[PDB]
Amino acid sequence: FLNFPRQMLPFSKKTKQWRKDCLLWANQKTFFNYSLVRKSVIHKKINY
Amino acid sequence: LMGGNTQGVPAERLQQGERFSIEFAPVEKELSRKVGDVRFTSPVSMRNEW
Amino acid sequence: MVISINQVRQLYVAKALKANTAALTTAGDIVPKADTAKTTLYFQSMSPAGIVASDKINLKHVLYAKATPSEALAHKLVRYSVTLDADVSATPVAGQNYILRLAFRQYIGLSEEDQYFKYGEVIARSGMTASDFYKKMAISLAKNLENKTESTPLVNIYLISAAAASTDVPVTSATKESDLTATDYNQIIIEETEQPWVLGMMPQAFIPFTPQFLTITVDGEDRLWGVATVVTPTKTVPDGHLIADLEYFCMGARGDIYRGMGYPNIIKTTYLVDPGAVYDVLDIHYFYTGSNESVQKSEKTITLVAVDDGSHTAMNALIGAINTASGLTIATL
Amino acid sequence: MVISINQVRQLYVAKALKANTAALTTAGDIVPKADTAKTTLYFQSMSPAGIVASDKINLKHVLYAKATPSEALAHKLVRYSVTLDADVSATPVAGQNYILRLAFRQYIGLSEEDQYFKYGEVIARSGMTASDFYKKMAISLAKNLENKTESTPLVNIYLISAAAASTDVPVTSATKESDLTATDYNQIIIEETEQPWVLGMMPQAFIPFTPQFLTITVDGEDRLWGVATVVTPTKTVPDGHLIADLEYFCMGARGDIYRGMGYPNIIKTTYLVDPGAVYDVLDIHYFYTGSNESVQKSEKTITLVAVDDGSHTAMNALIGAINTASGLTIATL
Amino acid sequence: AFGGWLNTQGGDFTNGVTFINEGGSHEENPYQGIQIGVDGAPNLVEQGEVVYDDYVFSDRMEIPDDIRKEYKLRGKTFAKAAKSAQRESEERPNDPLSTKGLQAAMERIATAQEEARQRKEAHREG
Amino acid sequence: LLPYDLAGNLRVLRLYWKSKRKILKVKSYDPETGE
Amino acid sequence: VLSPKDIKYIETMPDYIGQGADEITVRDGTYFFDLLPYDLAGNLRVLRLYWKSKRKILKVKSYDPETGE
Amino acid sequence: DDPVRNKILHPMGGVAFSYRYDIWYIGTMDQPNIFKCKIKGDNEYRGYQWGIRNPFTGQKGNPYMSFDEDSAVIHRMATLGVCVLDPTRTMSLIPAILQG
Repeated sequence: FLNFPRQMLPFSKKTKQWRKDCLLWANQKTFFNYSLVRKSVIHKKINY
Repeated sequence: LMGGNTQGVPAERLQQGERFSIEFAPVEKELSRKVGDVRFTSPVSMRNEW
Repeated sequence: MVISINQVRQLYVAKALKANTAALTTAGDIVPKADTAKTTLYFQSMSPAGIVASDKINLKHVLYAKATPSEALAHKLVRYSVTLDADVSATPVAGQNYILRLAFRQYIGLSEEDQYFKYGEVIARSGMTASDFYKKMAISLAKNLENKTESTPLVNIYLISAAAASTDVPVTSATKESDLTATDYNQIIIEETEQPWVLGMMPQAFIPFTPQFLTITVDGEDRLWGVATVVTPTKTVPDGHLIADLEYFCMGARGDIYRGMGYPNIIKTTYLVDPGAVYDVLDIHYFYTGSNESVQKSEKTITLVAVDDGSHTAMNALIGAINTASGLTIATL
Repeated sequence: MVISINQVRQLYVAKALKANTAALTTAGDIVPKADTAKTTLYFQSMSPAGIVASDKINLKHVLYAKATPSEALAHKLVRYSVTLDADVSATPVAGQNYILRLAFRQYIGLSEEDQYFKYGEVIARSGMTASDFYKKMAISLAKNLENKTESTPLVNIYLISAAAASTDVPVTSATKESDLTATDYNQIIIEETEQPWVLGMMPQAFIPFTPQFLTITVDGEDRLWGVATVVTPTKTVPDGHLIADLEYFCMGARGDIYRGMGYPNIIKTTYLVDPGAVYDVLDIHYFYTGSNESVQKSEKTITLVAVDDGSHTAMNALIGAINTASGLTIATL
Repeated sequence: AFGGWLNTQGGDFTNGVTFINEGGSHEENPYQGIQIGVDGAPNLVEQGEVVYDDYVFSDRMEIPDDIRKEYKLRGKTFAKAAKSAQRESEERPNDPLSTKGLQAAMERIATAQEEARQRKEAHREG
Repeated sequence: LLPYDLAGNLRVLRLYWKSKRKILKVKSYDPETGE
Repeated sequence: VLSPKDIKYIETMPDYIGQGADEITVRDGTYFFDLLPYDLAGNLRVLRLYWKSKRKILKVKSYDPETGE
Repeated sequence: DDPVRNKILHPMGGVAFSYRYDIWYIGTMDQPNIFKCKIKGDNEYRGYQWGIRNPFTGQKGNPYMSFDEDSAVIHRMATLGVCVLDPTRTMSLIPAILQG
């Protein structure tokens, strides 16, 4: 994979491995966000 | 020289008084680096009285 | 370059001649073999990946065998010697606009309905002589034609000094009139040039031309100012770009017809003709007639090329090896 | 072939040294140009379609400039001395099957998981001497490996007699028992072979192997049969096919990036390296710094290649020409 | 579905003109039309005709020049002349002036088509 | 990275995303009225 | 109102970024390295322009049929 | 038996690592003897520095530039180890031609 797997698909091509390739991407490339209206996690953890 | 010149520019084209003018600033397609600049100007004032 | 065949035409490069089948060691060698009864002729040649034979030429069924030298396949570049027309005025009259129009005719596209017209312009002065005319004229033709920013060269412009009378004065766009210090000019020679050449994809062709003149008013009569005659040619295009295109086509009869098409998935044939050398060509035309009712002939030919340096030492050895092996009467050029 | 680059690599072929730009006449010429203030080094090289220069090397920004001989880029075809292990039996044991396994490792694909296994076999008999054994197994190893119908050349297999002990007699699929007439054979030499090479599409890559023996019973014990020791190689492939592929890659940096993709429609680049000669390599590796807070290095390299004639005269003239114009301590090899 | 409608901003806005397409002619359809209404019970329309205020502009007819210079039509057909009088109002269906400009122009082509029907009936019966 | 905890727990990653789906807007003339 | 060409532009876009404040890495396990159409969060520049154009209209004087007004 | 990493061949054919006998688990231990030590929280830092374009994330136009060249480098790094609590609960048998 490169990005999130192609969402502009017909419904029949959203097979068992297309959904798993989407979910395996969230396992790997979803830890670092430039959130626009949230603080950092290390900033919030210090507050608690 | 840029435009494919493999014979050279004559010595008459490199004299005193010859004005030179900017066209553009080309780079590669691959691993490009910074070129070019931007020019400005200033206004002067005039005067009258009563 | 796609050429015409009566039927199939095979080209074999004779870069070296040996006398035995076990002597072929380098790519390009050839031997003419036959029987002792003179009933067949064939050439065993060394391809870069093995020894190859030719077809078996029946020595009762040869039609013609002629050898062509290198100077017969050299394209003579035509020249047009432009002079001022003597009956109009041998000197330029003051105040008239002297325009010459070069009429090209196969500018792109074979038809003559694709044309191209390049111009040269001179307005004469009161003190302009005839020798000062051709200086200002050829400086204007090479200004329009031989600009470096063009696609291709079309013709070459040459001045002639009558003191030398045989040595061209070449005029390009980078020359001024300060370089042309001669005061005795008698003509302008316009000569066509060699077009580019990419083997198989672009054949060797040329753009012909004929200069035409516009009328000037000398004495109330709108007469054309000049005359353009064709002198004998002195520059010739070599034979190298014609024989490399002749091997490239006839290496699809022995080899593969799919040249380069699906680019990683091809076979490439290696060509043994250097396009920077002149060549001599040997053509053996023959046929095949079968036994009983297949009496129709398959009129086919085998071409052999051998590089020559001035005196044709290699082709006269190639002709000399065949006539002692086959029994032909091929002319030694 | 495709190589690794340190952000660029561009190659120039040094076919001549002309000492100025006005003497560049034939294709492939080289002048190393620099000024009096030794700050810029560049190479006005005559391409087949005009004069072209390189990127201008700042001589305060060179990193290494090392020239390599042509003996340092020759792949030595490894050999193996296959003999009888005298510990098991000095003579062939008269009832056993004597089998030797060759375990090839790059097969038709690169990884060491693509393998290929070939075998040689001799039934040993009573009264068969060791020289009658190596005469019988080098034939059986040649009939499987030096065959005419295999897909790719795998190994070259020789015999070594005890009298000469330096020259190798080649054994192939056509050699009979009567051709190898000697009674003092003491080893079987298994040598690598140069694989076929195609310009730009099929790189120079080799097939390694390991001669492994099979177990033959002696006094009940299943003792491994032989010993194979890596003797020093005596045949090397030349540098002709690495530099011929090296001009094919680095011409795409200065020119068209694709090579034949769509063949009515390509820009045919003319190459200057003969693939049948050995060549020296000179690599000037440098960079480009600015004057800012963003300064550091865009790393580059320029490869110059001159022909090797045995004592490296055409390369050392280039090094002797760069050393005076630029003032670098490039070691004359 | 683009026929006289402005499907923008999640909403479906019409100017009143119904571009009755996708069916075919009267004789090509199984039903012989689109059967837009049963209100005459077989109220049958074809692929070319357009409807404004339950009035059908026919695509079979043509525009005579005597009623082209008067009533000021632009198209070659009465359907194509009603398809050009609605070009301004098809992009601004909530405009007060354009819904006045559309209602005024549709009554003209109504009086242009009805004059063509009576002059044809006088020609055939005469 | 780590499927387990040191209290013997299981890392359960719920992901929710907005995929794109193809729908068709159909314009149907009703047979009774014309609306 | 979006065409399927215009959905293909929306689909091919940034949707992941990477760590942020040769890179020297500091802070141990939490390693820290030391008018444009996307937002480095996976967003799209919706620029919307509202403007008052000019429209040619007509004021028309007509007469009521029943009374002459 | 992987011949890409295992390069020494055995005299009886095959790679030399094939003839190595390993008894990983001897009895039960009431806790994992062999386990893969991973740091809690150390997800691998996917890290790109780039210039005006980013070919990986697909970003045209960069507000914060690291430098001025058309480049995009990936830097990823992982802190990792393993632990064998009782190496006496594990008996191995290695060929000596691997030279220890």
